[PDB]
Amino acid sequence: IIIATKNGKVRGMQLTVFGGTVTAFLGIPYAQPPLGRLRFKKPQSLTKWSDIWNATKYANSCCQNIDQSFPGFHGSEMWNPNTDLSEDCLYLNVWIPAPKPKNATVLIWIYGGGFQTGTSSLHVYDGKFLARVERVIVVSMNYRVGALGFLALPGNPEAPGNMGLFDQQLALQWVQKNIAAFGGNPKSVTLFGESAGAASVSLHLLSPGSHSLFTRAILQSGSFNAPWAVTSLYEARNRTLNLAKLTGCSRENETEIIKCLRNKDPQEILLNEAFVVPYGTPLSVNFGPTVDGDFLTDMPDILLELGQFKKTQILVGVNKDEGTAFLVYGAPGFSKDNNSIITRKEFQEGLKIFFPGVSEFGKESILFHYTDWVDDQRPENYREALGDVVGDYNFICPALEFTKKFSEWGNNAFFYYFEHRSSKLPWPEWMGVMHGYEIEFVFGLPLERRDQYTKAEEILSRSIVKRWANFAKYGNPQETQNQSTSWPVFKSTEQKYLTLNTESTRIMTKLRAQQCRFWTSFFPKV
Ligand SMILES: *[C@@H]1O[C@H](CO[C@@H]2O[C@@H](C)[C@@H](O)[C@@H](O)[C@@H]2O)[C@@H](O[C@@H]2O[C@H](CO)[C@@H](O)[C@H](O)[C@H]2NC(C)=O)[C@H](O)[C@H]1NC(C)=O
Ligand SMILES: CCCCN[C@@H](Cc1c[nH]c2ccccc12)C(=O)NCCCC1CCCCCC1
Ligand SMILES: *[C@@H]1O[C@H](CO)[C@@H](O[C@@H]2O[C@H](CO)[C@@H](O)[C@H](O)[C@H]2NC(C)=O)[C@H](O)[C@H]1NC(C)=O
Ligand SMILES: *[C@@H]1O[C@H](CO[C@@H]2O[C@@H](C)[C@@H](O)[C@@H](O)[C@@H]2O)[C@@H](O)[C@H](O)[C@H]1NC(C)=O
Ligand SMILES: *[C@@H]1O[C@H](CO)[C@@H](O)[C@H](O)[C@H]1NC(C)=O
Ligand SMILES: *[C@@H]1O[C@H](CO)[C@@H](O)[C@H](O)[C@H]1NC(C)=O
Ligand SMILES: *[C@@H]1O[C@H](CO)[C@@H](O)[C@H](O)[C@H]1NC(C)=O
Repeated sequence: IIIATKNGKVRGMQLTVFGGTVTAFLGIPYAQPPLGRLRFKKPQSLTKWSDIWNATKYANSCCQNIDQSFPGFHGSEMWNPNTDLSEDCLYLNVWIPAPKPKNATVLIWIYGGGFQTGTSSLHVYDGKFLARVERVIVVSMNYRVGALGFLALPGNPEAPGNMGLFDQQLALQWVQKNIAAFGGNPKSVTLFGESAGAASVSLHLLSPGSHSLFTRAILQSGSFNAPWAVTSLYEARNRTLNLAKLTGCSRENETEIIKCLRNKDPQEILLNEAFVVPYGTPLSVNFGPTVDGDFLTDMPDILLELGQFKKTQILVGVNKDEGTAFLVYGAPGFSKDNNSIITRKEFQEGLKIFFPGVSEFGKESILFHYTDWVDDQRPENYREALGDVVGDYNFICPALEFTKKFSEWGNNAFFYYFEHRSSKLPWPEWMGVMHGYEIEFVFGLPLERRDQYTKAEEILSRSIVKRWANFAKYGNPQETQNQSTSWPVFKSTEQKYLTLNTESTRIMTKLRAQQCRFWTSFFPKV
């Protein structure tokens, strides 16, 4: 229960899971805390320690703004940090099976949160279930988000950008140098992550400095080519400058601006973070990944287009109702507390809220493609169209387009379509299979019979956990034993994908074909 790592000894605790035992090491540091002179700069390597580090409770989450749009509502506070915020937050967790394995496949979790929110300590990211049931090692890390994590004055190492991504990269390095001690195979490592986490995994596939730190990759409702995932260098400047005047730190020696930003208090930096976007949307990414010339050598859509990425297998997928969650954070006429029937005019105003800097014609073109009903009199028509608009634009079509382009360079790719709504889901029914609500199935939570998941859900989670582990171990997401529908590879020709649900696992072709031609060919032009 003590492990000797490159930098010192760490003590963990033993857990009782499913009449078995999993060893957890919660909150191992992987970098010098980025305080003081180090705020905004790349993570610096951790140097030796004395004693036995006591890795028995989750560490501090990184500084971030909390979602207080629904106080006391579990559906949204389940995503708020469940641990003290602090700039001193660069820590990671390890869950190894007991008895200690010998050469276990490592699964590495990167959480989402629009690059502004997130912590590895959330209940639905607990890795003990996967360690128990599939005997993989599970690793998750905290990385700097928002301005502390992605503030950029490009080239200037005082705030170069992509620091949070470099946090992640530094944890991957740590698994490379230390996981064998824990019983893990450094040579068999799968990144997986969700939303902004998944966009992070995709960018690790492009970033040469990560190519040797993992082998395979899983992307859950996310990819770098999503319209929210990369901040432009034009915008990155506009936004750190807007933070400078907002804290009365405007200068002209650009370095003296950063030094001034280093004497502000985290919450005063947290505070003015919100208003840097001229017109915000529920999908706004105030401070995000930039083309920094260090982590990202070029605009990523071009690296993808030109085959410049790690050649390996990918598992990619999205949920049926990605877009609904965001409607109740700004869309007029919407609420988690009713069925949110809106009218044609409320829909049009909702586009103004989701596509603010977009021409009158572009918004008219969105309405035209999504409002040609079978059925004019259906009252939910506009309500469902605006959910689909946001979901297809922000998640589904980019995940599909990433998967085509990646597979066109010869690697195996597997696409799923999660369409089960969780029986415990706290948001209303009209919101459907929401953004984020497959994580708990991936992580094995329905396997706890003691927490009110239907039996169908238990089996579904059990099959998903198997398929995910078989992808991690063997590059092939099959469940080979219980006579399950085979999961075909995704090719740019066929475009076969696998649906995931409790009734029927079907193989279908060309998800959202007509919707995605609009988004990824026509719409980028207006
Ligand atoms: C569904 O609810 C929305 C919004 O919820 C209401 O907002 C509060 C102000 C209060 O009235 C609560 O009971 C609700 O939760 C309704 O949107 C409101 O609708 C009318 C006009 O459409 C008006 O009171 C407000 O302008 C709207 N809300 C705004 C501007 O935020 C909507 O009407 C409800 N629809 C159905 C079918 O129940
Ligand atoms: C000026 C406002 C900034 C909005 N910054 C987003 C962060 C974010 C979380 N995720 C994302 C995915 C893509 C792009 C951005 C984000 C924010 O806070 N949006 C509010 C809605 C958050 C939802 C609702 C709860 C459950 C569903 C998932 C998260
Ligand atoms: C870039 O950010 C600048 C601030 O540096 C924004 O300028 C403001 O824009 C809004 C309206 O769009 C107003 O508050 C003011 O008219 C602008 N302020 C100043 C000082 O000019 C600007 O909007 C952003 N650039 C865009 C949107 O193209
Ligand atoms: C680190 O942990 C040591 C071992 O803790 C022992 O076991 C745990 C489960 C508790 O029951 C604790 O009270 C036991 O002593 C401690 O002895 C030691 O003081 C700790 N040191 C630091 C610096 O945290
Ligand atoms: C673990 O497996 C790798 C190949 O994936 C092998 O090279 C390595 O020597 C093994 N290490 C063990 C069994 O300790
Ligand atoms: C101020 O800018 C100059 C170049 O414009 C640079 O040499 C100097 O380092 C900056 N100030 C500080 C304190 O570094
Ligand atoms: C296969 O089926 C059995 C029940 O017959 C079930 O208990 C087991 O968990 C299933 N395995 C997987 C990997 O789904």
